[PDB]
Amino acid sequence: EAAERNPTGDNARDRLLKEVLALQARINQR
Amino acid sequence: SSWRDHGISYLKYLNVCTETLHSTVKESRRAKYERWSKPCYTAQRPDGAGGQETIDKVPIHTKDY
Amino acid sequence: ADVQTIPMIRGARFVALFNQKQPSYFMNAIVSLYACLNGYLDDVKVQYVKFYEYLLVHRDLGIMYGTAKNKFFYMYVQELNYLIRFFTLNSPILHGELEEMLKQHTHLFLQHYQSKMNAIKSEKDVKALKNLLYSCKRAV
Amino acid sequence: SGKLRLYKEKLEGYNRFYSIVKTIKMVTLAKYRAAQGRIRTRDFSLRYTELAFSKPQASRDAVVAAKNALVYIPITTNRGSCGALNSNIVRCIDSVVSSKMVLMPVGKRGIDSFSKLYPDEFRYGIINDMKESMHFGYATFVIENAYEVSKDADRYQVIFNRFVSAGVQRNAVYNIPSYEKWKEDLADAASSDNQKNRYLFANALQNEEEQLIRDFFDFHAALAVLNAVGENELSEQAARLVAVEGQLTNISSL
Amino acid sequence: VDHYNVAQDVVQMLTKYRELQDIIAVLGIDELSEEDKLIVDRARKLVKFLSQPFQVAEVFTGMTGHYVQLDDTIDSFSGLLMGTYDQVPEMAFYMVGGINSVLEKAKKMAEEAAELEKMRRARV
Amino acid sequence: VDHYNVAQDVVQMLTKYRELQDIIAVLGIDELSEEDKLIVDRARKLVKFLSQPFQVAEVFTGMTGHYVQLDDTIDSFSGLLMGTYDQVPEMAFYMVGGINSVLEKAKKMAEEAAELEKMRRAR
Amino acid sequence: HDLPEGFEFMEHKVVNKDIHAPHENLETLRLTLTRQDEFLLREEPVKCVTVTGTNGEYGIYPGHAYKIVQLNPSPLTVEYTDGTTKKYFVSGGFAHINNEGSCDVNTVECTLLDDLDLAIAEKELAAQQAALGSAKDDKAKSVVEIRISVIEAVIAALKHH
Ligand SMILES: O=c1ccn([C@@H]2O[C@H](COP(=O)(O)OP(=O)(O)OP(=O)(O)O)[C@@H](O)[C@H]2O)c(=O)[nH]1
Repeated sequence: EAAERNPTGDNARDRLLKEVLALQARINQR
Repeated sequence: SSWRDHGISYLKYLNVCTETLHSTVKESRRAKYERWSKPCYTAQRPDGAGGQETIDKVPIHTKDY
Repeated sequence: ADVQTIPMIRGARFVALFNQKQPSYFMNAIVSLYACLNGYLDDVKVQYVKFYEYLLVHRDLGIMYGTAKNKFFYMYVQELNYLIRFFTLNSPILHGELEEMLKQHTHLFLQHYQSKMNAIKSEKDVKALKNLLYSCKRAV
Repeated sequence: SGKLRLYKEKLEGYNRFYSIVKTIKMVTLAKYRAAQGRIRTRDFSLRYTELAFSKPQASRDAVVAAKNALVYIPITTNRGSCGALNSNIVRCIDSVVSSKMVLMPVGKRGIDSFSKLYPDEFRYGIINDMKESMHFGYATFVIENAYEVSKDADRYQVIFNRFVSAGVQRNAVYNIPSYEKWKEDLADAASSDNQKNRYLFANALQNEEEQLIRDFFDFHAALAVLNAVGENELSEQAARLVAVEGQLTNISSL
Repeated sequence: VDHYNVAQDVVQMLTKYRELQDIIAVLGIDELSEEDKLIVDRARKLVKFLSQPFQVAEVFTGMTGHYVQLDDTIDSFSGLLMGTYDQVPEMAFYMVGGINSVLEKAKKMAEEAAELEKMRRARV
Repeated sequence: VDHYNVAQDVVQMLTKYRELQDIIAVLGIDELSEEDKLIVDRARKLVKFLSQPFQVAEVFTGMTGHYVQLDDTIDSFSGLLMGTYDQVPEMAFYMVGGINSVLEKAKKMAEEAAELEKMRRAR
Repeated sequence: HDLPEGFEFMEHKVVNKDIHAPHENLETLRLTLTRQDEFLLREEPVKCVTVTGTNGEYGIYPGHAYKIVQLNPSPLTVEYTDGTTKKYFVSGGFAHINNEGSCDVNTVECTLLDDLDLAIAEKELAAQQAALGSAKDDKAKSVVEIRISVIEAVIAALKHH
C-alpha cells in the first residue's frame, strides 16, 4: 500500500503470442 | 436379504454369487468359468520415494468383503 | 546404469562439484569433497551445489549471522591448507571444528537461501537465479 | 581388424535384436487371435445401457458448469510398445483439464504418465495383471474406487480405445452421470414428450422401487466399464502387433 | 554472459537429443520417459529454428531472405529454452528469421487450420 | 573329476547367462521364466565371486588380499552352482576370498542394513 | 476435439414402439441372453422364456408389457417354437422386456444347467455351513449366507430335473 503512494518491443512478442494462443484455442472449441 | 443392512453393495453381492456358481460347475468345465471370477486387480499410488503404496479403500477378495 | 540411496544422492553432487573453470586451492577443494562425502549436502538440491560451495569458500555464514563459535578453523584462513595436509581432516585437532563449521554452514544456507530460492516464481527472479547458478559454476 | 569387427559386433547385436523381436511378434499374434473371439460376441450386451446413458450433449456446457468433481478414468496399458494409444488418451485428457478434475487412471503406464504430468489432480490408479480374462469383478473394483475418490461427483467418464478393425483403433468415451443427475433426467424423459425414445424405458423404471433403480444404475455402469477394458485390451494386442512390425523394419534398415 | 549461457544450454539440449535419437529410431518415440519427450520436442524445435532462409538463395528456397540481429538470436533462443513457446507448432520455426517471424508463421498456420476445421464442421 | 565338472558347469552357465542378457535387454527381467531367472541370479554371483583382491593391489583396492586354496575354490563354486547359497546377498561375493569370507561379508552387510533400518525406524 | 461415444460403434439399437400405434400379433420373442459382454443367444426367436426375479417367477411370451426385472440366482428356461427346451442357470443381473417383442437378459454369469455338478454343490454347502457357525462377525455370516442361498438354489434346481 505504501508502495502505491510514491511509485515496448517485448510487448509485440507477447501480443503475437497471445493472438496465436487464442487462435489455437478457438479452433479447438469449434 | 440381510447383507444390505451391513453396507454390502449390490456389486459385491453379484461377485459372491458368481464365485459360488463357478464353484458348483464340474471340475472339467471349472477351468473356463473360473478364469472369469479370479481377482487379479489392485490399487496403487506411486510413493514419494520411488515406490508403490497400495490403497485399501475397496476389498479385492470375497472373503474380506 | 541398471530409490534415493545415499550412494546415488552423494554421487550426483560429487559430479556437480567436479565441474570447474579455474584450478581450486587444495583447502577449498578438500573441504567441499569432505562435506559432500559426510552427507552435509543431502538436503541441498543438485542445482544449488555450486552456489553452496561458493558461499562456503568465499563467504562465512556463521560470521554473517553471528553464530560462529570456532576458534581457528575458518575458510578465510588460507594458512590452514598446510595444517590439513599434515594432520588429515579426520584428526582430533581439526575434525571437530570442521564438522561444526559445516554444520552451521548447512543450517544457515538451507534456512536463509534455499527456502527463498525454492519460492521464486517471477520470470525476472527466475532468470536472475539462473544467471547466478551458472556464474557459480565458473567461479568455484 | 578391430574397426571391421566393431561393425560386425554391432550387426551381431542387430541380427539378434530381430530374433527376440520376431519371437515377440509370434507371442503377440497368439494373443491377438485368442482375443479375436470378442469380435464375434460383442455389440449386443450394451443395448439398454445406451438408453440409460447415451446422451449426445455438447462438449462445453457439460464441463463449464463443473459444480462438483469430474472423475476421469482413462484406460492405459501396463506395458509399453502399444503405440499411440496412451499418447492420444493423454492428449484427450489434457484437452479437458479443469479445476474440478480428478484422475483415476488404469494401468501402470497410465499411473506413471498421469502421476508426473498432472500431479495435484491424480489421486491413485488401478492395476490389473493380464493373467485372467477381463471380468465383472474388475469392473466393479474400478467403479467402487471411483465413487470413493469422489462420491459427490458430477460425472464419471471412461476414456478407452475402440477396436474398429485390425488397423483402426479410435478413442471412445463412456460418460456416466451420478445418481442425482441421472434420476432427474430419467424423470424428465418419463413425463415430458422430450426424449421420446426414453419415455417407455424411464416410466418402466419409475414404477419399480428405488433400490432396484440404484442397482440398475450400478449394474449398467459396470458393464460400460467392462466393455471399455475389454476393447482396450483388444486394441492393445492389435496395436502391439503393428508396432512390433515397425520395429522389425527399423531394425532391418539398420 | 547471456550469449554464452544460452549457447551452452542449446548445445546441451542438442547433445541429449542425439543420444535419445538412437533409442527413438530402433524402438519408437513413444517408448521414452515423459521428461525425455519434452526434451525431444524442444530439441526438434531448436533444430528447425536454426534453419534460416538466405538472401542469396531466394531461387533455391523460393522465399525472401532474413538478416537476424544477434540480440534477437539470443532472446529468441533463450525464451524457447524456458518453454514459453511450447504451444507453438514445430513447423513454425522452420525457415524463418527471428521469434517474431515464428509467431507470424504460427498465426498463418492457425488461421489455415481454423479454416479447415470450419470447412469440416460445415460439412456436417 | 570334481574340478573338471565344476569348471565346465561354470563355463556353460556363464555362456547361457550372456545369451539371456540379450533377452533381459530387449524383453526385460520380468519376462524371463522361473528357470532363466535362477540362472541369472546364480550366474551374477559367479561373475562377482570370480573377483579377488590381490595382496599386491592393496593400494589400488584399499583392502587386504586373499589366498584361496584349490580345494576351497572347488567346493565354494560347487555349492553355488547347485543353489546352496541362493539366499546369500549378491554383493557378498564381490571382492572376497573363499566361501568363509563370503559368509562374513554377508553378516557384515546384514548388520549395517539392520543399523540403517534402526536409524530409519527412529525417524 | 470431440470424442465419439462408445455406443456409436454399436449398430444394434433397441426399437421402442410408439404408444400411439396399432398393435401387432407376434408369435416369436426375440431373446438376447448375455453374459459378461458376451451373447449366448442373439435376437434368437424363442417361444417363451421363464425368469426368476426377486418378486417371483415370470413367464415372458411375445407381446409382454414393458418391464424391468431384477433377477436372483436361479434357473432360466428358454423354450423354442419347436417345443425344445434349453435351461441355463444365472447368478444375477437384469431382464429388460419390451412391448415390441424383445427380451434382453443380461447376466453376470449364465451357465447351462448341465455344466453344474450336484455332488460338488452339496459338499460346498456343508463347508459354508460350518463357516457360518464359526463366521467371525455379522458381515461374514451375511456373505456366507449369500453363498448358501445360491448353492441351495443350484441343488434344488438340479433336483427338480
Ligand atoms: O409396497 C410396495 C408396493 C409395490 N412394490 C413393488 O412395486 C412394483 C410395482 O409393479 P407393477 O405394479 O408394475 O406390476 P406387478 O404388481 O405385476 O409386479 P410383479 O409382482 O409382477 O413384479 C413391484 O415390483 C412391487 O414389488 C413394493 O415393493 N412394495
